[PDB]
Amino acid sequence: GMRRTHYAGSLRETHVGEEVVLEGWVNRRRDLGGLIFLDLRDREGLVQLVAHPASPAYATAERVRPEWVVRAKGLVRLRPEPNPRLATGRVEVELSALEVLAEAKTPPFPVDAGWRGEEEKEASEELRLKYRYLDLRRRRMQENLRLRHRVIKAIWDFLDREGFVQVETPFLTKSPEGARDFLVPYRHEPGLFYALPQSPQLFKQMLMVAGLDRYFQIARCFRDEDLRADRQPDFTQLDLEMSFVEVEDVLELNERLMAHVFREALGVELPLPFPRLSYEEAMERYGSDKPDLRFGLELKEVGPLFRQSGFRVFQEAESVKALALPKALSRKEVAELEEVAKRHKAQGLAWARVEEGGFSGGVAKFLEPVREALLQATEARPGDTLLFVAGPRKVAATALGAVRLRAADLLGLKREGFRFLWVVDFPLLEWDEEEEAWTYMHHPFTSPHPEDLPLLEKDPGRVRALAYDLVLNGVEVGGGSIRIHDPRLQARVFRLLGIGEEEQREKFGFFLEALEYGAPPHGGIAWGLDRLLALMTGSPSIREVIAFPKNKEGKDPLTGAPSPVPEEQLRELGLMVVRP
Amino acid sequence: GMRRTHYAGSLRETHVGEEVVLEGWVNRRRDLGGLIFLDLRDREGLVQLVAHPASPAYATAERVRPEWVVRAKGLVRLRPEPNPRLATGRVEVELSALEVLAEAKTPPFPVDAGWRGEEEKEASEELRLKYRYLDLRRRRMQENLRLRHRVIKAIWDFLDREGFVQVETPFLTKSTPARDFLVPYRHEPGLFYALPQSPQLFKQMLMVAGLDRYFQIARCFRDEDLRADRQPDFTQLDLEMSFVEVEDVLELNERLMAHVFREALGVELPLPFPRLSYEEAMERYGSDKPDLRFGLELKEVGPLFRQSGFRVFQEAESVKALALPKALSRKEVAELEEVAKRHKAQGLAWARVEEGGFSGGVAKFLEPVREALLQATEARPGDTLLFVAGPRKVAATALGAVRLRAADLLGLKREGFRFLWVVDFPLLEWDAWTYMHHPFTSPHPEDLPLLEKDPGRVRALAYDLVLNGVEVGGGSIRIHDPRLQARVFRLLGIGEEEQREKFGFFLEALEYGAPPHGGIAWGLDRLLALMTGSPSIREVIAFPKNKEGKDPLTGAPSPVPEEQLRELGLMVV
Ligand SMILES: Nc1cc(CO)cc2ncn([C@@H]3O[C@H](COS(=O)(=O)NC(=O)[C@@H](N)CC(=O)O)[C@@H](O)[C@H]3O)c12
Ligand SMILES: Nc1cc(CO)cc2ncn([C@@H]3O[C@H](COS(=O)(=O)NC(=O)[C@@H](N)CC(=O)O)[C@@H](O)[C@H]3O)c12
Repeated sequence: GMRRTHYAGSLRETHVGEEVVLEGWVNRRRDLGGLIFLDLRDREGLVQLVAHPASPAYATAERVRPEWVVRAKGLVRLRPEPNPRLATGRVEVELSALEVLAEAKTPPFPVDAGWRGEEEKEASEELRLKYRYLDLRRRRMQENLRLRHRVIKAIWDFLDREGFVQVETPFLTKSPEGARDFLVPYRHEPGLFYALPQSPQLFKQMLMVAGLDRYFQIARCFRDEDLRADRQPDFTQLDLEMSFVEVEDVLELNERLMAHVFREALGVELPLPFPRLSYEEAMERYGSDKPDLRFGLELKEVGPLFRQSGFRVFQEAESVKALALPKALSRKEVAELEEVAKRHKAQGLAWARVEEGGFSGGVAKFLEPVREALLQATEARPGDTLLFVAGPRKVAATALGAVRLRAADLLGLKREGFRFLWVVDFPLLEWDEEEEAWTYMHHPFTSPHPEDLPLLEKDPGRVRALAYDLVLNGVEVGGGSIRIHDPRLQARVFRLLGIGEEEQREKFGFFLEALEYGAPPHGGIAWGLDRLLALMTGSPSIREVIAFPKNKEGKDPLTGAPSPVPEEQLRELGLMVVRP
Repeated sequence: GMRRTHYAGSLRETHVGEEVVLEGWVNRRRDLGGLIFLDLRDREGLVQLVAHPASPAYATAERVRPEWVVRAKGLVRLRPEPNPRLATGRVEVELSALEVLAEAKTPPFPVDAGWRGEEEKEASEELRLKYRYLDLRRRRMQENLRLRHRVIKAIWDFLDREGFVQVETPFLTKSTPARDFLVPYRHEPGLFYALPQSPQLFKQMLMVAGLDRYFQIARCFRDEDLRADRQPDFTQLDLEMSFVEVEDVLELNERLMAHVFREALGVELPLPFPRLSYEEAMERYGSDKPDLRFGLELKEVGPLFRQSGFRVFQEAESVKALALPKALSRKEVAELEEVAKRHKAQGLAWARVEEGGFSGGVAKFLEPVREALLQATEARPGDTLLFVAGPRKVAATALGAVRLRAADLLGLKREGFRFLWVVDFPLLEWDAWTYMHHPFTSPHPEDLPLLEKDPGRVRALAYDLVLNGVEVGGGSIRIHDPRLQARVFRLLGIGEEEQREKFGFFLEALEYGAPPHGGIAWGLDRLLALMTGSPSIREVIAFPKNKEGKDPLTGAPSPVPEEQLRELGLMVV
């Protein structure tokens, strides 16, 4: 069997008197009074080795330096003075033998602090990525990756128990998730390309057409996007699909799945069911289709109060949203929120102060005429600051919702735990204020609400969709919808999305024919697995929960990718670089 | 909650008297004696629905057609006579309601027979692939895909219990000089990612990172000849371990495989697996992937003919002998001889075995050494002796292929699953010298001094897992000493510029303390095809490419608009 008898970091007082064999890295060396103290590291933690001058292991111990790999044998004994910061802190290993398995030169950054329970100084991420195999020696990085393992294993356990069949779908396929495709040239016939999948969407629907009933996959998705916050050229999804389901069925199974993951992987109980809010209700109360429920400060609509007002900018406005903050902001803080507000298309930010009887500051003059009804609607108290955005309903909500989020940081609010919610009843379409056009909120295979089918021709903008987003602490972690299983309706919805018979046959012909052979009702969802794991670990970037990620430009400094290729290899594909 | 109360195919006698709601596809319709019989299908199997003339669903049941999607409601009843070919064979559902959820065109091929337990006529695979979503309705295809699920889940359960960490590795990586599938980098035309040939370097770096043991259901991409039932991308079970010897890797993979077969197939694999050195396998079977489902081992008999007048035997480097337990026809022998010649042999000698002597071909030259030849081959009266004389590797390889062909001719029973390890492969082979698998494969430590003196005799710490004459897995212990790795490169004539070009980043990683480590990769698609008795891995892949590497279902690979390609800064030559 293995020479190793225990993991180094797993030794305890119960092992005293036992002879052990250990293998690991030298976390640090310290010589004192002729003794050589070596902190031996493996994935379970640190344990102290002691090399005594009279021991055969001493000569070898004198050569050892940090990050050397060694095999150690000796007796477990109590330390005269225990180190309470270590799980092995009460014991040490009196060495009888020591062998060097590998030498190592000094690393470009330290990996030893985390294993001692000490704080780790910040290191250049570009350098960490260049030496990612060393960065992954740190305790925090291994904790993240082992959490990722526990999460995926819990997903397998739960969904296998629920009858879901894991199916692996192709990576070399044809060119719809609303992004740019990554292409793979077909060598035997230039001009032909595969496309890496933006998602397994159409394959998992065809698996429902095939009668598998319910499917899941830890699928890798590839999307070539530009301006994206914390973008990676590829990412991981928990993808799943179900047949003969309504919206409620997909939601019910997912929250039960999420509760199982958090319980088994984090030991956290998630109260069930998750809170549910419609798209309209979420925008009105929070000005965001991904509300952050870790605090209050809800938005109140104050439009019907200004229909008799001399303030033309309020009285004419479609919407005036107000927010009461429990603090008297400085003009700098107000100006900070005003800049945030203006960045979201608002006409401006109004401000004031709530005082014992009247109002003071900002637009306080215009606040004085109204009060009995207004104070009841906002519950504002002396010492508060009132902020207002007036405008179109969607603008007014979205601008003051971003102000709401920014103000939570300025005020230093304690935002704790994990607050999930479902956002449901999305409109089938979203108005592009920029391009003055209709665009879909979820992919074009989403089912419109069946009660609204006649509105497809009459009034497109009123059509609801059977779509849903899963939100965690103000972040979209998942999204899905009930699909269209009737071929007539799917073409209808394509013609409505500016797609004629030509683009349909070329881009989706195979799938539309599949719907003609008896497709069942079905729907599903996809999680952003990297995103969810980043939130579960309090990481600021998904790069902290991916083993070998790219940097912000989509480059790999460790391997040198992307890189050029020989002219010969490029001619073989029948392609050349366009000369500028 | 859900509308359906049960899976259609899950109903048994225990459900009699219950009112059920079922949803599925119309497998078949029969009108008999005024009753309308509908076979309702879902993934769990068929159940018989019965519409009676008095039932509100009578008219509906009459107009439905095969593959229509329907929701049925009714009372579970015993059949008057059970149909034991259905798991639901004892019961039926008296229809009170029938609702059409989707009509369906006539499929281009049938998908109903297998669900009744009937043989299915072979259909054009191109047609099956073009309508794969219909092909996957067949029972056989759903059983394959669900076995694949149970196998992967069993791998997760076992390796998680043994302390392995699943780690996902990049799909967009560095192109290096097999041919790489490339991915253009939009922001700088002329730069490309590559899809990974394997996770090798990444999993070795995870050992350098101290994770100790890793695994991954990894996808590999290799743009090479697709003949021999190859796909552009395929699935490996890939794992790596630290502080291990060859023994440790084999032992864990044996127990893992036994667990997979037990949980996924209900089959018990005796442990430990047999082991043969590469040399023993070639000597006894003429192949580095022996098929242990039958005997017929090869025997070296060259040293019996050193004083024999028969030139071709006497002067041959090696004479391999094979005893078939049947007297062959003059035709069969010529088929085996043609097989031998097809494998570089000079020919195939033969002779029939009698009670007191020989008779057939070289029988005359065998009588002088009769006693020794029978103790060596254990041949008996009625057998047929076959011989190939020539170079050791040629004679073994040729008669080993004859051995396999003879198994078919004799109609031998080849049943079950026979695993074995092939170990102690040579580290190098002639061309100057070259490696036999990967330049990171560790030499056998007790052969290290031979690395420069006699390279051809250096054993490697490599191993192949073979199932019924098919390689299903392979791996090795890796080099963790950069000084030894440089020593191997010097022996191979691989200069520094070439090392940095191919392995620079990983060679530098060895300088930071790499532990002893090793691993293996299974050909998961190949294994599943063998576990299901399928002739091609296409049968165990949901949406595979055809034999030519193209996807008839979607039409990929297909052209793109010139503006989609212009945006990447590339143009067709
Ligand atoms: N996390 C993450 C990172 C990056 C790096 O640049 C890009 C991402 N692009 C997406 N995600 C995450 O995947 C989730 C689902 O993807 S989806 O496009 O919304 N919907 C679909 O794909 C539908 N086919 C699902 C269905 O309808 O069943 C999002 O909620 C994000 O958490 C990304
Ligand atoms: N099944 C299968 C199908 C196809 C369709 O085109 C192509 C294949 N190419 C390979 N395989 C299967 O993968 C196994 C391991 O792959 S390897 O190249 O030998 N070694 C390695 O890749 C090392 N990284 C492993 C290590 O040393 O740890 C083989 O034993 C085959 O069963 C293929």
